[PDB]
Amino acid sequence: YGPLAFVLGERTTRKLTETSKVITVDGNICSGKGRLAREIAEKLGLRHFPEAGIHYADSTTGDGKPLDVQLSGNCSLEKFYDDPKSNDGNSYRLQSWLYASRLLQYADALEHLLSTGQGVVLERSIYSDFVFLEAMYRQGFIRKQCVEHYNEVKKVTACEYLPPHVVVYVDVPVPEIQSRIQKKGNPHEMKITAAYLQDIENAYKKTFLPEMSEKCEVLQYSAREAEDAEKVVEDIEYLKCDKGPWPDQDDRTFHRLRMLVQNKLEVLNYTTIPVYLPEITIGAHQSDRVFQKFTELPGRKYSPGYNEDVGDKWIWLK
Amino acid sequence: KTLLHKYSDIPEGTECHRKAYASTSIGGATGLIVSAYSIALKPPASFLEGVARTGRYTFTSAAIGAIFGLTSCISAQVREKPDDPLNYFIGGCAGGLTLGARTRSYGIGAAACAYMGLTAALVKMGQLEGWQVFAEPKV
Amino acid sequence: MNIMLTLLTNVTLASLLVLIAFWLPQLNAYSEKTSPFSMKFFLVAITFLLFDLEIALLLPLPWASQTNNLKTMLTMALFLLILLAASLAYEWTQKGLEWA
Amino acid sequence: MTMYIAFILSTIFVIGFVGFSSKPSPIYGGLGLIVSGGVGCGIVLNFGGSFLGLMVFLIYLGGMLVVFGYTTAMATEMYPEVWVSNKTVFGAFVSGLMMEFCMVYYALKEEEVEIIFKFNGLGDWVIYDTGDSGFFSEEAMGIAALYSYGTWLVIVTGWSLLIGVVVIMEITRGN
Amino acid sequence: TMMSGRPGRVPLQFLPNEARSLPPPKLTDPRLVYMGFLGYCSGLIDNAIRRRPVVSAGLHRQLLYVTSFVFFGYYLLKRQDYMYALRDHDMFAYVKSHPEDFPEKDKKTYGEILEEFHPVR
Amino acid sequence: GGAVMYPTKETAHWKPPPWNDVDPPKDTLVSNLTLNFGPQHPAAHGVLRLVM
Amino acid sequence: KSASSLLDLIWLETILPKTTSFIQMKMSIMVSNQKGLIKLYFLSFLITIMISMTLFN
Amino acid sequence: MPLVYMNIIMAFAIALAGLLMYRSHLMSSLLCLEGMMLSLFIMSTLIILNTHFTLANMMPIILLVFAACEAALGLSLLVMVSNTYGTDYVQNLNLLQC
Amino acid sequence: FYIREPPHGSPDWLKVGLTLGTSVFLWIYLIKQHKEDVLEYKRRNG
Amino acid sequence: MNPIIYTTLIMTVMSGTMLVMISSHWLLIWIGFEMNLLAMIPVLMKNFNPRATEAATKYFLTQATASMMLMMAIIINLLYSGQWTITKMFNPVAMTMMTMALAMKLGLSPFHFWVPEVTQGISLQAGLLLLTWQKLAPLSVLCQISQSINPNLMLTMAMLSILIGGWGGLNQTQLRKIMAYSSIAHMGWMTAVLPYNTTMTILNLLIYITMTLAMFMLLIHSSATTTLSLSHTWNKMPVITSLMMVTLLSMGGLPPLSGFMPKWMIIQEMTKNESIIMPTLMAMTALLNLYFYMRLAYSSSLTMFPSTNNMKMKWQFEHTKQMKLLPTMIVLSTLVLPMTPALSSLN
Repeated sequence: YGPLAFVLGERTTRKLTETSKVITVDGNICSGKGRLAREIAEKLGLRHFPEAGIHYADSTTGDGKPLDVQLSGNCSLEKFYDDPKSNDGNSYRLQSWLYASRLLQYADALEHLLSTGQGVVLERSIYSDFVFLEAMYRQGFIRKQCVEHYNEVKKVTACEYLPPHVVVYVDVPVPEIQSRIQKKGNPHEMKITAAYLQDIENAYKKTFLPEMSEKCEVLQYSAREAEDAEKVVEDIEYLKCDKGPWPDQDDRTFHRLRMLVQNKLEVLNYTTIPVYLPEITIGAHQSDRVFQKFTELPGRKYSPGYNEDVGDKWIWLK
Repeated sequence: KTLLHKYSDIPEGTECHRKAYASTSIGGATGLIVSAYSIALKPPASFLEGVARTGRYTFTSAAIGAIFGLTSCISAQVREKPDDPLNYFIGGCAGGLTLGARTRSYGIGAAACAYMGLTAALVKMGQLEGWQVFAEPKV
Repeated sequence: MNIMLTLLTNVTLASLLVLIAFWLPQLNAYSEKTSPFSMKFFLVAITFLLFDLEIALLLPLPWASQTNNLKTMLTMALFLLILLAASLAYEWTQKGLEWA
Repeated sequence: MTMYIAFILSTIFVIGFVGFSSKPSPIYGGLGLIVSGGVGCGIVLNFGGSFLGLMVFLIYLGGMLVVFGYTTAMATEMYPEVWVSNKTVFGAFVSGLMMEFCMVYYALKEEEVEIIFKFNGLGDWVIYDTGDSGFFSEEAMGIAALYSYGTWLVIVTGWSLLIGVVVIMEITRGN
Repeated sequence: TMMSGRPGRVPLQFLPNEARSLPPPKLTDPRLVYMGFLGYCSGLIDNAIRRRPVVSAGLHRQLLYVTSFVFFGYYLLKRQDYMYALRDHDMFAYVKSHPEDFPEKDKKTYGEILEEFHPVR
Repeated sequence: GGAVMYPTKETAHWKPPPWNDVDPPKDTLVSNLTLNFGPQHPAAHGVLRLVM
Repeated sequence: KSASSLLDLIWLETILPKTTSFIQMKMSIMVSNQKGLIKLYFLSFLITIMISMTLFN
Repeated sequence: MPLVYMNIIMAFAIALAGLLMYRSHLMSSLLCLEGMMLSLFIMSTLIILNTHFTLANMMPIILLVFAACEAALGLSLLVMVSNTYGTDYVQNLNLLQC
Repeated sequence: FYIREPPHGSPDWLKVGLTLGTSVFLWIYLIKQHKEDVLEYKRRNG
Repeated sequence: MNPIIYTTLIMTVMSGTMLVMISSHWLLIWIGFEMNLLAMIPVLMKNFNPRATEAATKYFLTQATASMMLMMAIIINLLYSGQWTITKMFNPVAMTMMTMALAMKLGLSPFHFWVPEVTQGISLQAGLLLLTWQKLAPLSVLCQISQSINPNLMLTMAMLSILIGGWGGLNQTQLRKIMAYSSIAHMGWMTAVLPYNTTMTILNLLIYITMTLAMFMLLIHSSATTTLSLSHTWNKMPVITSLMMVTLLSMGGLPPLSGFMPKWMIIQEMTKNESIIMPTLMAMTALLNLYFYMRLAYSSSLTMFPSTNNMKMKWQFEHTKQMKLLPTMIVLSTLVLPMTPALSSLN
C-alpha cells in the first residue's frame, strides 16, 4: 500500500464489511478470556490474536521463534511474581515492554482488518493495559514516575489508532480466580496477592469499562455466561453501535491509519521516548553489547532477504 | 551619515570639544537605536520603565562616545602625533572603562577596554590605509 | 457634480428621516421599561469570495467580445467558466458545499 | 473648492486608513475600510477610471470586507473597541490626522514638499492629458484585452483561484 | 552577471554548437574517473543504508550509479571546458581591442633595476 | 535534554515541547445555544416553552 | 603556583578561550530569547524598515 | 508627483505601520492587509490611467484577485486559531518561540 | 527461514533487466557521443 | 489530505517558483510569489496540530507583508520609470523596499525571527520544503536585480544573518530549530556575494540545498526531532548517525568536505573586490555554526548516549520506506570538493 495505491483508487471503506469488527476480550488473570476469544473468532470467522506476551514481536519477525530474554524484552514475568519490588526495575520494564508489544499487536491487527476486511479478536489491548500498571502502582511495585512515563507514552501513541468496536469483559470474582490459579498450579502465579487481583478488577470496572462504554457498547459476561460462546456471538451480531469513531471514519482517515500501521517502526517510534527513568534506561556499554549480540543472531545481520546465512540466495542481483 | 561626516570633518587632534560633541552624538544615536530594539523585543512593563531603560542605554552610549572622542583628541594633541592609532586605542579602552563603570562591573570594564580599544585602533588603521569594510563591487 | 449631488441629497434625506424618527418621537413623555457559536459553515462565505473573484474576472466579457481574435477570446472565456464549474464540482463532490 | 476634489478625497482616504489602522474593534475597522474604498472609487472615477473604481465598490467593499464583517460577527468580542476605548488608539488616531495635516500644510506652503519623494503642490488637474480617446473607453478596452492579449494572465489567475478553493478547503478541514 | 549577458547566448542551452570546436573530454579524464568514483560511493552508501551487503549486493544498481555519474560528468566537463574557453577567448579579444588599457611594458634586466637589500642580522 | 541550552531561570521553569502534539484546552470554542422557543412564539401554540 | 596554575590553568584560559565562550553564550541567550511573540518581533520589522530607509536612503 | 500620489503613499505607509504594530486582534491586522491592498490598487490605477498604459489597466484587477485570495487565506487561518484558542488574540500564538 | 516472505524475495528480473539495459544504453550513447565529438573537433580544428 | 490534492499543491508551489524564475514581467513575478504562499500554507498544515496552525499563521503574515512591500516597490518603480521588466530598478527607495521584502521572504535577519518558529512548528518534510525549495524564488529575484542592489544594505543583512544564525544555534536542543538557524547563516553567506558575483550565490545555494536535503532526509529516516531522540539512533542505525556526522562536518565547512568550497569561493570573490575585513569576520563567525554542529555530532555519533529497553523491539524490524536520492545527496554534500572547477557550468 502507498499514496500511489490510494491514487490507483484503492479504498479501505469498500473492503471493510460487517465482518470488520475489532473485538477485545478483556478480564482479570485466569478469567478464561482466551477460550471465549478463540470461540468468538471461530464462530464469527474473525482472525484470533493470542494475548501479546514478551516475545510477541519475535513471533512476528524473522524465524518467529522467541529470542533470548537479553536480546528481546530483558524482563521476566516470573521475576515479577517472585520479586514484585525488585530494585532491578523488572516490574516497570515488563509493563512497558508489554505495552509496546500490545501496541505492535494492535497495529498488526488493524493492518489485517484494513488489508483483508476480516474482523480481529484481541485478548486485551493497549486500552486495557493500564489496569496492570495501576495495580502495580497501588501495590507499590512501581514508582509514580514510571506511571507518568507510561501515561506519556500512551498519550502520544494510542491516540493515533481507532478503539475497538466491541469490548467483551469476562468477569470472574477474585476469590474464584485465586482458586483457579491454585488449580492451574503455576508456581510463580500462585504468589499473586489477592490485593493485586482486586486492584486489577477495580481498575477494570471503575475506569476501563465506563470509558469504553462511552465510545461504544461493552458486553459484560459472567463466567457461566462466557462459556455459552454462541450466545455471546449472537449478542455481538445484534449489537448496533452507531455512535463511535468507526462510522465517522472515511477513506482519508483509513489511508492515514493504513500507512501508520504498515510502518511498524513508526508505530513504535514513541515507545523509545528519551525519558531517563532508572528502570528502563540501558547504559551505553550494555546497549552496545546487546545490539552486537542481536546483530550476530542468524538472519538479523542484514535486511530480511539478504542474510546469506539463513539461506538467502541471489543477493548480488537482489 | 551626517553625524559620521561631522566627526570626520573635524581634523584629528584639533577642536577637541567639537570632536567630543560629535562622538557623543554618535553614541546617543546608537544608544537610541539599541533602546528601541530592546523595547520592541523585550517589552517594558510601563512607559516610565521604557523611558528609564532608554535613558540608561542612551546615556551609557553617549558617555562612551564622549569619553572616547575626548580622550583620543586630547592624546593626539598632547602626543602631537595626529595619525597614530594608539590615540584611538586609548580612547577605546577609556570607553570600555566607562562601560564597566556604568555596568558597575570590573570584568566588563577590562574586557570592554581590551576589545573596544583594539577595534578603535583597527578603525584608525583602516582610515589610514584605506581599508573598506563595505567595498563597492569592482571585481 | 450631478452624481455627487444625488448622493448628498439621498444621504441627507435618509439621515433627516432618521433624526425625525430617533429624536422627534423620543420627546413624547413616558416612563421606565427596564430592558456566539463558532460558525464553521462560514466556509460558504469564503467560497463566495473566491467565486466573486471570478465574477469580477468575467465582467469585461461584453467588451472582450469586440476583439478581432474572437477565437482566443472565446477559448479563454470558456476556460475561465469551465474552471469555475470545476471548482464548484470539486467542492460539491468533496461535500465542501455543506451549507447550514 | 471643486478644484481640489481629488485632494479632499485623498485626505479622506488617509483618514479612513488611520481609522482602521489604529485597530478599533473590527466593526469600526470595517467602517473605515468601507469609507476608504468608496473614497478610492471616487478618486479613480475622477481620474477617468469608472469601471476600475466601481470594481472596488463591489468586489472589495461588498466582497473581501463583506466576509471580514461576517467573520468578526462569528467571533464576537465582549465590547466594541473604539478609538477612545484605548488611549493609544485615540492618540495614534489624532497623531495620524496630525501627520497628514503636517505634510498637507507643508506641501501647500512649500511649493515642493519632500518627505521621501518630491511632491509639487499644484492641483492634480495639471497632470491630465489633452488628448481625445474618440468612441472608446480606454480603461474598458484595456480591461477587456485580458481575454485577447492576457491569455497567460487568465490561465494563471484561474488556476490560482481553483487552487485557492482547494487550499481553503484543506486549511478548514481541521482533521 | 558576467557571462550571462554575452551576446548571442541561446537561453537554456547546455552546450552551444560552438563548443564542438573544442576537444572533447577524454574518457580517461581524471575528473570523469572521479565522477565514477562518486557514483560507486553512492552505490555503497545506498547498500549500507538499506542494510544490504555493502560491496556485493546490487551490482546492477552500482553499475547504474557509476554509469549515470560518468554520463552526466562527461557533459559537465564539456560545458566547463566550453565556459573556460569562452572566458579566455573574450579576454584575449578585449585585450586586442583595447591596446591602451593593456600597454606593453618595457622589460629591464635585474642589473638595470634597483631592489633594496634588507640584511637578516 | 533540556527545552533549551543555557536555560535562564525563567526558561528553566518552562517544560520541553510535547513529543507529538499540544494538549487541547477544555472546549472554549463552541457549545449548544439554549433557546426558549415559546411560549409567545407563533409556532409554539402559545403555551409551549420548548427549551432547545 | 604561577606557571602551572595562575597562568596556564587560569589566566590564559580566562583571556582567550573562556571569555570568548562566555560572550558567545550570552549572545546566544539574547538571540534565543525563547519568547516568540508575533507582536514583539513584528515591531522590530518596523524599526528595521525605518532605520534602513534613513541610513541607506 | 502630484499631492494625490503623496496621500496614497502615505495611506500605504500608515496601513503598513498598523499591520506591523498589532494590539490584540488578528482581524485588525488582516484589515490592515486588505487596506494596504486598496492603497496599492488606487496607486496602480492612477499611474496606469494617467500614463494611458492601455494594456496595463488589467493589472489593478489581478492585484485585487490575489488580494482577495490572501484575505481569504488570512480568514481561513484566523478561524482555526480562534477554534484552537477561543479568541483571535495574537498573544495565543506563543507556542513556537525564538 | 522468515515467517513472512522476504519483500524482495526472488530477484525482480524486470527491474534488473531495466537497470542493466539503462546502464548499457548510457555507456553506448556516451561512447558514440565521444566518437562524434572527437570527429567534430578534428574536423573543425583541422 | 488526499494524496492527489497534496501532489497538486506541491506542483502549484513549484509552478509558482517556476513563474518567478521564468517571467520577465514584475506583475507575474509577484503573482508567482502569491501562488507560492497560497499553495504552501496548507502544505505546512498537512499534519494538523495547534503548532502547525500557529506556524502557518506566522508564515502567512510574514510572507503577506513581504509581498505587499514588494508590490509597493514594483508600483513605485513603475511610477518613476514606467517599466514592468525585471531589470535595473530606477528608484532608490523602491530598491530599498524591494530588498527588505525579498530579505523578509528569505528569512535574512533582522527578518529572521519567523524561520525558527515556523520550522519547529511544521513537520520534517514540510521543513525540508520550506528550507530548500522556498529559498529559490527570492534568491532568483535578487540575482536578477543584483546590479541595482545597494551593496551596504545587502552586506549588513548578510553579516547580521551569519551572526544571528551562529548565535541562535548554540542555545538550541531542538533539531528543527538548529536547522533553521543554520539556514539563516547560510542564507547570509549566499547573499554576501550577491552584489559581487551571482554565480557564487548559485553555487552556495546548490551546495546548501544538497546538504540540507541530506540532513533532513537523515532526520526523517531516524524520526528524530530532538537531540536525545537522535542520540538514541546509534543503537538502531549506526550508519545513519555516522553519515549525519559527516554531513554536519561538511555543513561546518571543514576541508576537504564539500561544505568548504562555497565559503572558499565566496572569500575569493570578496577579496578580489578588496573586501578583506568582511570575509574575515564571516569566516570567524562560522565557528559558532561549527560548534553546535560539533555538539550535535558528539550527541549523535562520536559518543554513545544511553538507549532504552524498548529499542530491542525496533531492532527486529527494518525501515519500510526508502528515500532514493539520499545516498547521492550525501555523496555530493561531502565529496564534491575535488570538482569545484566545474563551477563554470551554472555560470
